[PDB]
Amino acid sequence: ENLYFQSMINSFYAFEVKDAKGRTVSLEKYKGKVSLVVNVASDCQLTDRNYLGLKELHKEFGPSHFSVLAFPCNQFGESEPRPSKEVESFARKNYGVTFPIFHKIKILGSEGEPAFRFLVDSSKKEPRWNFWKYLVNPEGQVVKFWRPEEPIEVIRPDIAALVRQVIIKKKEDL
Repeated sequence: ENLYFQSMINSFYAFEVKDAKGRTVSLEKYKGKVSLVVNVASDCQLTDRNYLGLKELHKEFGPSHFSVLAFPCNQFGESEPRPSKEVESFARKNYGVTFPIFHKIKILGSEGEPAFRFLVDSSKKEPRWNFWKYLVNPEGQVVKFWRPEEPIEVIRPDIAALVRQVIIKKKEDL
């Protein structure tokens, strides 16, 4: 390598992504928050349990110190066939979630969304289905991942522990 060019991209929150309406949004707005980043889908065996679980986590720990950041993707069993604006309304209509549902992305292949590839390259784990989960710390570093089969009961303790530290730091540091 060259030392000069090592570690050029260090934070998930450095990226721009499209929102569900197609507008460019910077993830810098989530800087200082804990984020659970998840690839989602509407037409999947796992859809219901995941939207319900993610809603519960966001309600408990969000929105000041924590967010769920949801990225729809159609690459896993073609489980997100509808347009991005419909996916967002699906989630809001059926679950009443208030966490962000971004534009549909690609994750696998040459055209993989750079922000999500950051998660993959950091964790060394590429999703193999809908609803893989990545924990991003206040500094934008990926510190943990979960496979879709892991229940909320084994995700919540890491979120609680990280959110606790954020709350203390916001209080104590200027």
